Amino acid sequence: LSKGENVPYTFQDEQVRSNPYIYKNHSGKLVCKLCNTMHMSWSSVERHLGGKKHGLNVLRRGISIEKSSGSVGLAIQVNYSSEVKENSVDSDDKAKVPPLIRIVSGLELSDTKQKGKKFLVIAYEPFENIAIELPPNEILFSENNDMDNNNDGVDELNKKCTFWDAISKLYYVQ
Amino acid sequence: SRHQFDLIMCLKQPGVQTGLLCEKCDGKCPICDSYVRPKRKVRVCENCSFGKQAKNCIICNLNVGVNDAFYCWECCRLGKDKDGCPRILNLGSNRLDRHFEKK
Amino acid sequence: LNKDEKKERTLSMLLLKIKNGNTASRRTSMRILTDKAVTFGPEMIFNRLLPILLDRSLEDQERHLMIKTIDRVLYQLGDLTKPYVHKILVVAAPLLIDEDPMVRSTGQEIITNLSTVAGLKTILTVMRPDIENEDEYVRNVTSRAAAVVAKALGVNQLLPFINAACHSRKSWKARHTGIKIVQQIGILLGIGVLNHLTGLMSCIKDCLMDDHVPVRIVTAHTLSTLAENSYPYGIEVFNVVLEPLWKGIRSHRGKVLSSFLKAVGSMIPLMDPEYAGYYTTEAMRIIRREFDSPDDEMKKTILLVLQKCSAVESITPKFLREEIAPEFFQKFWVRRVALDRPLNKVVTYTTVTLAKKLGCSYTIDKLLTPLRDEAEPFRTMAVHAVTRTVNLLGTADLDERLETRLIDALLIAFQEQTNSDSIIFKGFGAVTVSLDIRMKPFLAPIVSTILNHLKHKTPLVRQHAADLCAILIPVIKNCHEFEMLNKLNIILYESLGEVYPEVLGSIINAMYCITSVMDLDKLQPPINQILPTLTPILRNKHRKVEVNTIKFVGLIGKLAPTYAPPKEWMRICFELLELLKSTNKEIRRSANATFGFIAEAIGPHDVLVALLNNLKVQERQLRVCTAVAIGIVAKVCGPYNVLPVIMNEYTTPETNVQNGVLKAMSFMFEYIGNMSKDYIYFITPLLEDALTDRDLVHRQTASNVITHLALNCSGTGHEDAFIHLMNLLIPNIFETSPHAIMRILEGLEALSQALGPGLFMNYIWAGLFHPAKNVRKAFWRVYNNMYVMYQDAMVPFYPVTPDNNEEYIEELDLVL
Amino acid sequence: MPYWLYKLHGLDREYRCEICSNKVYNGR
Amino acid sequence: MAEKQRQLKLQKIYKQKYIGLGDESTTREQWQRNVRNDTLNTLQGHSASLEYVSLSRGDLSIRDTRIHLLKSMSPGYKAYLREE
RNA sequence: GAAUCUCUUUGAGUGUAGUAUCUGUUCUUUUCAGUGUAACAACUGAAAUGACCUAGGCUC
Ligand SMILES: [Zn+2]
Ligand SMILES: [Zn+2]
Ligand SMILES: [Zn+2]
Ligand SMILES: [Zn+2]
Ligand SMILES: [Zn+2]
Repeated sequence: LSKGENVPYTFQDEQVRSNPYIYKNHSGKLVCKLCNTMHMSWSSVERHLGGKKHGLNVLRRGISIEKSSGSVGLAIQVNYSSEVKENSVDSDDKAKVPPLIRIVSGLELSDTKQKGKKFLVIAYEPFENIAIELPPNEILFSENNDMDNNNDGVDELNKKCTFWDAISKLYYVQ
Repeated sequence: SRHQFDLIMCLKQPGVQTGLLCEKCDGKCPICDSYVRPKRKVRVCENCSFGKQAKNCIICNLNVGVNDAFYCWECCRLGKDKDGCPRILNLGSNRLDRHFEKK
Repeated sequence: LNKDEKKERTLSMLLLKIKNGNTASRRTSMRILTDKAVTFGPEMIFNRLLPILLDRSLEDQERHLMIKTIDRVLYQLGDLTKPYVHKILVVAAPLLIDEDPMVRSTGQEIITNLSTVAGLKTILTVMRPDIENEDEYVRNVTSRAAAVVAKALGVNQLLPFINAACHSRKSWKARHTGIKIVQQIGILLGIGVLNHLTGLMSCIKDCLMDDHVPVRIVTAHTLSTLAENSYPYGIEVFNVVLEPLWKGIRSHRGKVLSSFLKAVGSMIPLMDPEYAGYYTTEAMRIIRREFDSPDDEMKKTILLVLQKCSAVESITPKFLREEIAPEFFQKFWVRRVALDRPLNKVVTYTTVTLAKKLGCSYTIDKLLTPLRDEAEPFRTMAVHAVTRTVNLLGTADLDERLETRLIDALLIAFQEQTNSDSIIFKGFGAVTVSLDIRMKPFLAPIVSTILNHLKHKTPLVRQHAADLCAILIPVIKNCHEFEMLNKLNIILYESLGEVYPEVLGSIINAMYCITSVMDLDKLQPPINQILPTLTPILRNKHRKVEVNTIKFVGLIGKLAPTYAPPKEWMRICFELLELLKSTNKEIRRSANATFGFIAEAIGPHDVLVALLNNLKVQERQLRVCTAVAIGIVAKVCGPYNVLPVIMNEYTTPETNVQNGVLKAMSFMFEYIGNMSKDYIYFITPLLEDALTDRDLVHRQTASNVITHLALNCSGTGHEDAFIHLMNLLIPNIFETSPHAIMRILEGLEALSQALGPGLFMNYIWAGLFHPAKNVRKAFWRVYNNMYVMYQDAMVPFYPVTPDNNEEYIEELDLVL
Repeated sequence: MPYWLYKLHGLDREYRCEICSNKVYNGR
Repeated sequence: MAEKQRQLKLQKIYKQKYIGLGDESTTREQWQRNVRNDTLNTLQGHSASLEYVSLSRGDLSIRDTRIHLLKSMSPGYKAYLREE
């Protein structure tokens, strides 16, 4: 009935769940943490999920989440796969989207130890992100390079100074 | 009794005569039905003694009684000892429904 | 219509379900009726329900189901019109005469409830046209019905009705049944007639003098029932009726003289010693004159008058032996007596009551010739008399010769018996137990007969053979022959493999009586070989085999723990833990009792793991009995061993294991009465989580721990843990369901004696009045229980100041 | 929109308090 | 159902034996009367609390204080003192 | 009891009282009077339409 899935106890301090709600409390019985309902058997649970009140609680949680949350310059040459693994994924899912760059402040890190400098992060869907430290307060930060044409793409940075050789898979940034 | 609600006790002034329990109900407090540590003898009112009904067990009031019935220590501590005559009167729904269920 | 015709459909569907329906169906429909009975019209409820009970096709099963519904509706609605009163009396009234006392009682509860419901005035208006009825059956019924109403509402309120019917010159049957009402009133009230007997006597006396005989007889029986039910007191009243009984005895003879001798005979023991001698001697002449009466009634009365007159001090035992006794034994012991039981009971009991005045050796002396008679059912009665007589008088009177002939006849009549009866066992045993030391020269052949009877092909004679050993074993020890104990024990242990269970259980019982008596080391088989042959017997199923086997194994556990190796004991434990699924009770109680013996024998921790492994089973009997087993282990081997293991076991997430842990803790607390004090302190954080938990079962069961803990831990000086426990309990007062609320209330009452009345009251006085009609309804109950436990103990503790109440008490403010 | 909700919880029941501007309060 | 119907019955019995037992709605007068009776019975019953009341009231005899307490259990006893 | 041969393995009970927990279906408008409630609630009987103005009306 359970489809062989292990439903962890409430106290086990979280393998991804199917429905991330139904638990077993400190006692034996089954619980739905949204609706705060106690169910005796897994069939009653499947009737709860197929019930109307659980849907209402899921939507109310949806709204509850959606309301809150002449100089010197640098040039980088990033190379990508040679049709080695990209042969299994070609379903026009952002495949047309080129790599993207953003300047991030080190004030926020997974470890939060030291900080105080910027990073020129570069990202592509499958591959892993990449960063480059920029101690200099400003370099190559130009002044109206082109003649003010407005296709924002992502931002002034990307259109202003990036090139994506998609035929060879080479991303240049300067 | 404790477990069966439809039963009705007597609760009159206990007389000088001791109640009796059948071999089946033997060794049980008439109040809480506790098999352990007895304390005192039960005593039943005149209107619960008289004739043959005196010989019956004071709990099931069907089988004949043999041993004296005792109040457990706790029912003597709580004082439910001295309430009155602890003789069940009606037989209850359980026993009757058994009798007619079998035949 | 179509909306209310749906109700007319609902009642029909329900009543159908109760009468003919599934168990879980009728069980719920009963609830639906009881809760919905007020919203259905009693016109419709009874108007629909009553026509079913009239037809002849209904079985007793289907009839009692309708009866129960009638009772549950009557006890609720509380007010009823007279036509339905008459109908319900038409249906329920026939039950009082029914063949078995169960139907009698359940038909009696109806009328005793309706008497309160329908009130006094209505039922009497229903009976008045009924007593005048020409029918015999109806009058017979509503005599009993009228008496049930009389006890139900009290007799004085219904008394002038009886006086009217009895004294009525209009109709004769009205006098007749109006007198019978006094009969069944005398029967139901028991000794409690007493004070009312004078008022009742207003009826009987004049109603005795009617020209018609069948009334004169009924009055005579009423005087007998009132005379016996009264007992010695009632004399002062019957003096008025005592005179005409004699002018009636000396003349009317026939069937009436039987009734009047019943009356006077029942009047004797309540008479003064002066009169008793006279009236007895007057009665004895008529008795002797009437010995030859072929009528069963008259013989039954003669046995009554002889039955009573023996108690009179005036007549001497010599007078009885010289005259009355020989005329008694020869006439009333004729073999034609032994055939019909109701007269057998009276003859035997009469002989027994004569045994008091007569010499024991004289009574037994006259009872040896019937024992040696050839007729089997006659020898049986001759046994009954000897049994009860020996039970009263003992054997001290018997000379050696009668002591020989008696036991000879008991051996003979013992060996040819047919029906299964204990009367020999007890009786032949009652002889042995009394004269036991004097039994020795007779003991050798007796045992031999048993040793023959065990080899008999019929199963009954084997039962009866084995049973008589278990009675002799104690007197065989007194006769000192141990070689016969060993020879028996060996022969039984060899016969222990019998096919028939009913005999095998008795065999094991004899084994038990042998083992308890005899020296353990001198047992031949011996025990160490005995037990491994017993362990396969526990799986024999049935019952008696299981019961006797378990009690015997427990006897070994007490006396001989060290013989069987502990692994074999563990085999025993694994068989018992499976065995207690048995439906019977004493099987389970004995099993649980044996776990203490084994845990004492081998060790606690090897048994406890096995028990705790069994709490995961779904069935309730298994879990509860393993809880009791853990309790007994904790008692016998000490709580400090079991308590940490159980408290660890309570950590499991499963519900049933936790509830089982709490219950086992309840039992292990009520089993150790005083100890209990050192151990609290640990278990309050365990009760902490139990009293907190969501479901209503933990809060229930944990309070039961608090009862047994607080009762016998009170006054020890802890009292700071019981305040904690109470602080956790009080919010549960508002909880519904019967089971949790009674356990919680008991918990608060036990905590009252741990905290004291005042320290406990400080919580209650607040909402003791309160606006809410519910909090009030809840707290007045706890105040009721506290008031019953304590009256003068709460007096300093009331919240009363001179301006709080009007009068107060001026003297509580005085100081010297 | 949650019709029964305010009647359960007691809301959308007109009430008045004199001390603050004789103000109205929709729930207890 | 049947259990509550036993609760009412035992209520009627214990209210007969032990006299005052509040049920659900009991007037303040009905309860304060019970309190008064209990208190007076304690004052008279224990010879200690009777000595204390007798010496404190300075009465000539113990029995005067005891009968004073018994008489005080009737309502009309106040007015009776006022007519003296 | 002893002697020989072949092959295999190892090294769904039941009844009596009673709770707890899920799913399904309805929420008639609005006011007054009675019942009821700690207050609500719930239950019981009667009846709002037309017109005007910048949420409101000493409105008709
Ligand atoms: Zn849910
Ligand atoms: Zn009684
Ligand atoms: Zn019994
Ligand atoms: Zn008890
Ligand atoms: Zn305010």
